Amino acid sequence: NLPLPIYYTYPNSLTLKNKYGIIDHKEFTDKCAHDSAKATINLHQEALPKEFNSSYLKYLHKCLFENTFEWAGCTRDIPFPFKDGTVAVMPEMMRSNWKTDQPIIFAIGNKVQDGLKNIDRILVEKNNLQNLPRQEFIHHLAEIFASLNYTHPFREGNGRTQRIFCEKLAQAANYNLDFSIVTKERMSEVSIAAAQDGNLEPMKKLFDDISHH
Amino acid sequence: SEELQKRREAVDAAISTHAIEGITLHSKTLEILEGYAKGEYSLEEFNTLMDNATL
Repeated sequence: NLPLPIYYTYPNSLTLKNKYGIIDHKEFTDKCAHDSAKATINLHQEALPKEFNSSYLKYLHKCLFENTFEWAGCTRDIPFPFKDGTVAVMPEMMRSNWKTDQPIIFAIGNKVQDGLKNIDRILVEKNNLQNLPRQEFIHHLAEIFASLNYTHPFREGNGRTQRIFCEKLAQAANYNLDFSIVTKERMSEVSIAAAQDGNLEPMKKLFDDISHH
Repeated sequence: SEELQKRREAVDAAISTHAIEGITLHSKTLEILEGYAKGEYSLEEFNTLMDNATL
C-alpha cells in the first residue's frame, strides 16, 4: 500500500479529507476558520514557551488544526496514516501566483526536515531573537519567515502557523508584531520577492513597519 | 482594562490571520469572538459557544 499525495483529498474531489466530512469548499473554509479562530484565542492566553523551535511550530499547527485535520502537527514529507486505511505523503509541492510566470517550488522531500532544522539553528544561535539590537531582530525574523515560506512543512495551514509562531517569538522578545495592517496583497508581494528574486529587503521593511517594542 | 485589551488583541489577531489569506470569518464566529473581547463570558464559556455554534 504505497503512500501517495492523492490520499490527502477525498476521492473525485479537490477538498482535503477533514474531520467535518465536508466536501463543499465554502462550508469547509467557514468551519476550519471557525476552529482556527477558537484555537487562536486559547493560544494567546497560553504561557510562552522557554524555547522557540520547529517542535513548537508543529505544536502550533496541532493546536490550530487538531479539530480539522487528522494530520494536525504532522509534516507533508512523512507518510501519514489516515483512519480510513490510506497513507498520504506529499514530498513535492508548488504554488502558482496568477500574476507570476513561474510557480514557487517548495522544499522537496526530506529537505522539509532541513528547513525546520535551519530555523532551529538560527533560534539556538540567536537566543530566540532575544537581547538583540532592533536591526538584527528584524533581519533574523525576516530570514526565519522567508525560510518557513520555502519549507512549506505542512500539507495546508502553513501561513496561519508561521504568523502565530512569529507573533509569539516577537512577544517573548518584548515586541508586538501587528499583522492587522498587512493586506493579503502586501504579504504575497514580499513573499514572492524573497522566494523568486532572493530579495529579503521588502520583507524586512514589512517586519520593521509592524514591529512595536 | 489590561485583560480586555489582551482579549481584543487576540480577537483582532484571529481576524487578521484569516483576512491576510482572503478569508472572512462566518458571522456566527465573529459574534462569539466579539462577546469574549467585551468580557461578556469566560474563556471556557467562549469555547462552549464556539463548539455549539450553528454554521
